[PDB]
Amino acid sequence: GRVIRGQRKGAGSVFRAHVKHRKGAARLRAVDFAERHGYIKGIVKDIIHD
Amino acid sequence: GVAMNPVEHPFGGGNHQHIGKPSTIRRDAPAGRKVGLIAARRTGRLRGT
Amino acid sequence: VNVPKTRRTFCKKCGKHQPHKVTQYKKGKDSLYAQGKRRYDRKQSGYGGQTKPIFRKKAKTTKKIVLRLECVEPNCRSKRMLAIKRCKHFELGGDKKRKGQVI
RNA sequence: CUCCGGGGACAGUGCCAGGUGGGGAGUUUGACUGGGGCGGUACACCUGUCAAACGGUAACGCAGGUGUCCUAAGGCGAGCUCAGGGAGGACAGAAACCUCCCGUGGAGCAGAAGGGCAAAAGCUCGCUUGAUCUUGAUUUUCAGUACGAAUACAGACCGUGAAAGCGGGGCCUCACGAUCCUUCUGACCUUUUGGGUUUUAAGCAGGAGGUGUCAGAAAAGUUACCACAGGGAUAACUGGCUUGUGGCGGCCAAGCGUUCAUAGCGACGUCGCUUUUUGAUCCUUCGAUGUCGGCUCUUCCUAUCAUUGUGAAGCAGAAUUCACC
RNA sequence: ACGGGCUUGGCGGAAUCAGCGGGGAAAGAAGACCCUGUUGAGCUUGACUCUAGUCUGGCACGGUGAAGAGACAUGAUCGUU
RNA sequence: CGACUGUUUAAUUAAAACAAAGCAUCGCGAAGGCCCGCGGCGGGUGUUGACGCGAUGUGAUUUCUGCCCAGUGCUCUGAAUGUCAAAGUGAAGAAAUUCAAUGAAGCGCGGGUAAACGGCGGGAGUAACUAUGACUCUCUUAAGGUAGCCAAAUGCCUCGUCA
RNA sequence: CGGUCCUGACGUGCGAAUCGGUCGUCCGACCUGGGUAUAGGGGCGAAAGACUAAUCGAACCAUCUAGUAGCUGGUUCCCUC
RNA sequence: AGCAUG
RNA sequence: GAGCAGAGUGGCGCAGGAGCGUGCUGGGCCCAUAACCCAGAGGCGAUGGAUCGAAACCAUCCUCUGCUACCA
Ligand SMILES: COC(=O)C[C@@](O)(CCC(C)(C)O)C(=O)O[C@@H]1C(OC)=C[C@]23CCCN2CCc2cc4c(cc2[C@H]13)OCO4
Ligand SMILES: [Mg+2]
Ligand SMILES: [Mg+2]
Ligand SMILES: [Mg+2]
Ligand SMILES: [Mg+2]
Ligand SMILES: [Mg+2]
Ligand SMILES: [Mg+2]
Ligand SMILES: [Mg+2]
Ligand SMILES: [Mg+2]
Ligand SMILES: [Mg+2]
Ligand SMILES: [Mg+2]
Ligand SMILES: [Mg+2]
Ligand SMILES: [Mg+2]
Ligand SMILES: [Mg+2]
Ligand SMILES: [Mg+2]
Ligand SMILES: [Mg+2]
Ligand SMILES: [Mg+2]
Ligand SMILES: [Mg+2]
Ligand SMILES: [Mg+2]
Ligand SMILES: [Mg+2]
Ligand SMILES: [Mg+2]
Ligand SMILES: [Mg+2]
Ligand SMILES: [Mg+2]
Ligand SMILES: [Mg+2]
Ligand SMILES: [Mg+2]
Ligand SMILES: [Mg+2]
Ligand SMILES: [Mg+2]
Ligand SMILES: [Mg+2]
Ligand SMILES: [Mg+2]
Ligand SMILES: [Mg+2]
Ligand SMILES: [Mg+2]
Ligand SMILES: [Mg+2]
Ligand SMILES: [Mg+2]
Ligand SMILES: [Mg+2]
Ligand SMILES: [Mg+2]
Ligand SMILES: [Mg+2]
Ligand SMILES: [Mg+2]
Ligand SMILES: [Mg+2]
Ligand SMILES: [Mg+2]
Ligand SMILES: [Mg+2]
Ligand SMILES: [Mg+2]
Ligand SMILES: [Mg+2]
Ligand SMILES: [Mg+2]
Ligand SMILES: [Zn+2]
Repeated sequence: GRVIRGQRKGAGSVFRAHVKHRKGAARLRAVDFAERHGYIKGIVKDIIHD
Repeated sequence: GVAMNPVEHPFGGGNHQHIGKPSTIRRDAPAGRKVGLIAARRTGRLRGT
Repeated sequence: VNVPKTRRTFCKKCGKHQPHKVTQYKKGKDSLYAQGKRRYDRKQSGYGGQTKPIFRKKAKTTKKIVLRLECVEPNCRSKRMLAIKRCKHFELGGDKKRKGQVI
């Protein structure tokens, strides 16, 4: 037979995600001394839709 | 899959659109065969929790 | 058929007729170091699948019965193989069939 | 003295081993055949016939059988005679057992059929294992190859009978299987390799495990998406032979026809014609003869519906039937 | 086994024009239907033989200690596993 | 017949076929699920995290989704007799070798599951005119076709019977 | 942008798929240029076994290869027995 | 525990 | 047409040394009928053959039931 489409999806030729207009990867703050022991404050500036 | 051809899918083919074999495939099935309900513990409409 | 357990017949080592012990012959266990066995084993080892034919189409439902005759003489102990015609049922030392009896 | 945390001798990797594995690979998917397929086995064997009075001789010809069974249903010897029928005897009878008479087989001999058999080849007793070891020759199918089966001897060792003899399977015609591989049996057997001892292994001879497609490859389908080499050796359409079948027509005359076989019909039988029905065949056509209907258009046939000319009616007229050119 | 040619007859007269669709079993394409071949390919599965992958066991990488059940060097310490 | 819009065999088929929203299952909490790769601390989903990704069936709305776990699949627990490779352990033997015990997954054994693949009977008597026959007897299955619908694009008989 | 019907024209054509009238859609799952990614047992597919340079139920190019064919076709002067 | 009918 | 299944008490069925539930009949309990209880009677499709013996085995038939009768 022939390779099925669910099986073709692994190579990611035309099945890769469309990521040009994404605004970035949403991640928490990195671990450091300040947040490990005390705390720091940050200002919220924008709320975006990606 | 049933709308496809047998060369294209393990379900395609026949004079009627029917799967022709149990839809529950085992977990250890090779890629290209592992379609349908993947290692289903149960099937059908849920009745309760 | 029915065959008695004792028979008087020719003995090759003694050179004359002697009583014998009659038992049915049974095939021995296949050796692992026969020439054919180890040639076949080496041929099968590796890749390539089955290398010799395998018989599939049985036709016969009977096998020829072979008797093992042992000379009862203490210091001879000679043995022979005596083949009889193929039969479905075979027994050694069955009760003799008698006529003029009520069934 | 490991950058911080989190796991940790476990994930994991490398090599073997066991499962699973049409995801994928390779391949196979018998023959004969009144086309092929379904069916069947006429594929290996035996009996009667076909078969045309030596032998041989075909079809998916006719009627049947086989892949077994037997410690005796094998081998001797002895003694008896069977199927059936008749006449008698308490229960007892249509049929139980006893007695006499007739009884050429009309019974039986394991099985299908044919042949053969009466102080036996059958039935009953007694003893037994020639259904054992061995080299050759011949017959049957036949290529005068093999297997299978059989025949006549010869050499041992035996059984049986007083003995002559008989007997190395079944009264005869059937009842079965090569190479390679495995297994058992035999020898004060041969080799196991530079010598020797010992296990092992390989040789020689005889049995067994099997190929039924039976002179013996290891083998499931589908293709209406299909391909190639070919076949008129072989189907579907047309043409040809035939005419069961379909259609049409005769001869005979029991009866119908209120009387009256034949105005008109006409049973039981029997004789033909046509190829506008369907069958059977496979001669032409597979390097292609464009398949069913309808439309259009020409011609031909008569087995005459109407029309012209007639003959007969159970033809008064009208109408309707039968027949003729 | 439906001849243009052969046999027996009917018969036959140069060279041409416009149409026509009866026939040349007209042309095209070594029939695509059917059968044969010990020729194939696409596809399938309860065909035969394998196989990627996957599940599991052993060995090596592969160490440091403490307790439990043990074989051990008739109760017990000590050390081999 | 298909909800609609849309799509399709470029060159014989534009369709009732495909898709579609809606509906319903299945797997997976990242050392993961599905998949690619000859190969590596390789790669896609994934600049992702269950209101997600991946695998399927059906096919808008309304009204419903009947019974069957016997068959084949799928899946859940390993201690009763089971079976079961390699390695390792013990014993006999001059050794090759042989024997014995132990013994993983899988298969058996035991549950669950049909919006998994699929399946869903026959024969007789019987009401006070005939006729039907609610009713009864029986054999039988895993269950014996429920609600609906029909000579239908599904019915041989068949140009079924009535209008 | 597409391609229903006339099964019209043409069918050694204008054209190895064109022409006419009639047709479907025409704010969206819309039409389109250039750039870019996916390669042959592979891609890609709103799925027709469709498309992948006039080639697709496995493209094209060279080679193994003068592959095999129990099957079609052909096979070259004379006379004499 | 089973208990229909006129 | 070929293969194949099945004929058994009144009706539906089991099956080498004639029966089941139901039906039917007699008697019980009841005012009476059914239900309930106690008893009883009722017969291998046909033919031929293998067999000491068959309803069961083997052939031919008489019915009936189902499955195929494709490809052009
Ligand atoms: C271009 O189309 C063609 O070529 C036609 C064709 O395909 C069509 C028929 C078929 C598809 C079945 O083959 C074909 O094969 O015809 C064959 C032919 O060639 C013309 C000659 C034959 C033989 C002698 C007369 N007859 C003429 C028609 C014919 C009709 C048939 C038939 C066989 C034939 C053959 O069987 C059922 O009816
Ligand atoms: Mg399709
Ligand atoms: Mg497949
Ligand atoms: Mg190996
Ligand atoms: Mg394959
Ligand atoms: Mg092939
Ligand atoms: Mg053939
Ligand atoms: Mg003669
Ligand atoms: Mg005598
Ligand atoms: Mg002699
Ligand atoms: Mg005799
Ligand atoms: Mg050989
Ligand atoms: Mg040596
Ligand atoms: Mg030495
Ligand atoms: Mg088709
Ligand atoms: Mg011919
Ligand atoms: Mg014709
Ligand atoms: Mg006639
Ligand atoms: Mg009269
Ligand atoms: Mg002929
Ligand atoms: Mg032509
Ligand atoms: Mg013509
Ligand atoms: Mg006339
Ligand atoms: Mg013409
Ligand atoms: Mg040809
Ligand atoms: Mg061709
Ligand atoms: Mg041949
Ligand atoms: Mg298999
Ligand atoms: Mg639509
Ligand atoms: Mg098209
Ligand atoms: Mg579903
Ligand atoms: Mg349902
Ligand atoms: Mg189940
Ligand atoms: Mg109903
Ligand atoms: Mg079109
Ligand atoms: Mg046209
Ligand atoms: Mg023209
Ligand atoms: Mg790839
Ligand atoms: Mg598209
Ligand atoms: Mg198709
Ligand atoms: Mg290719
Ligand atoms: Mg060539
Ligand atoms: Mg040939
Ligand atoms: Zn001796």
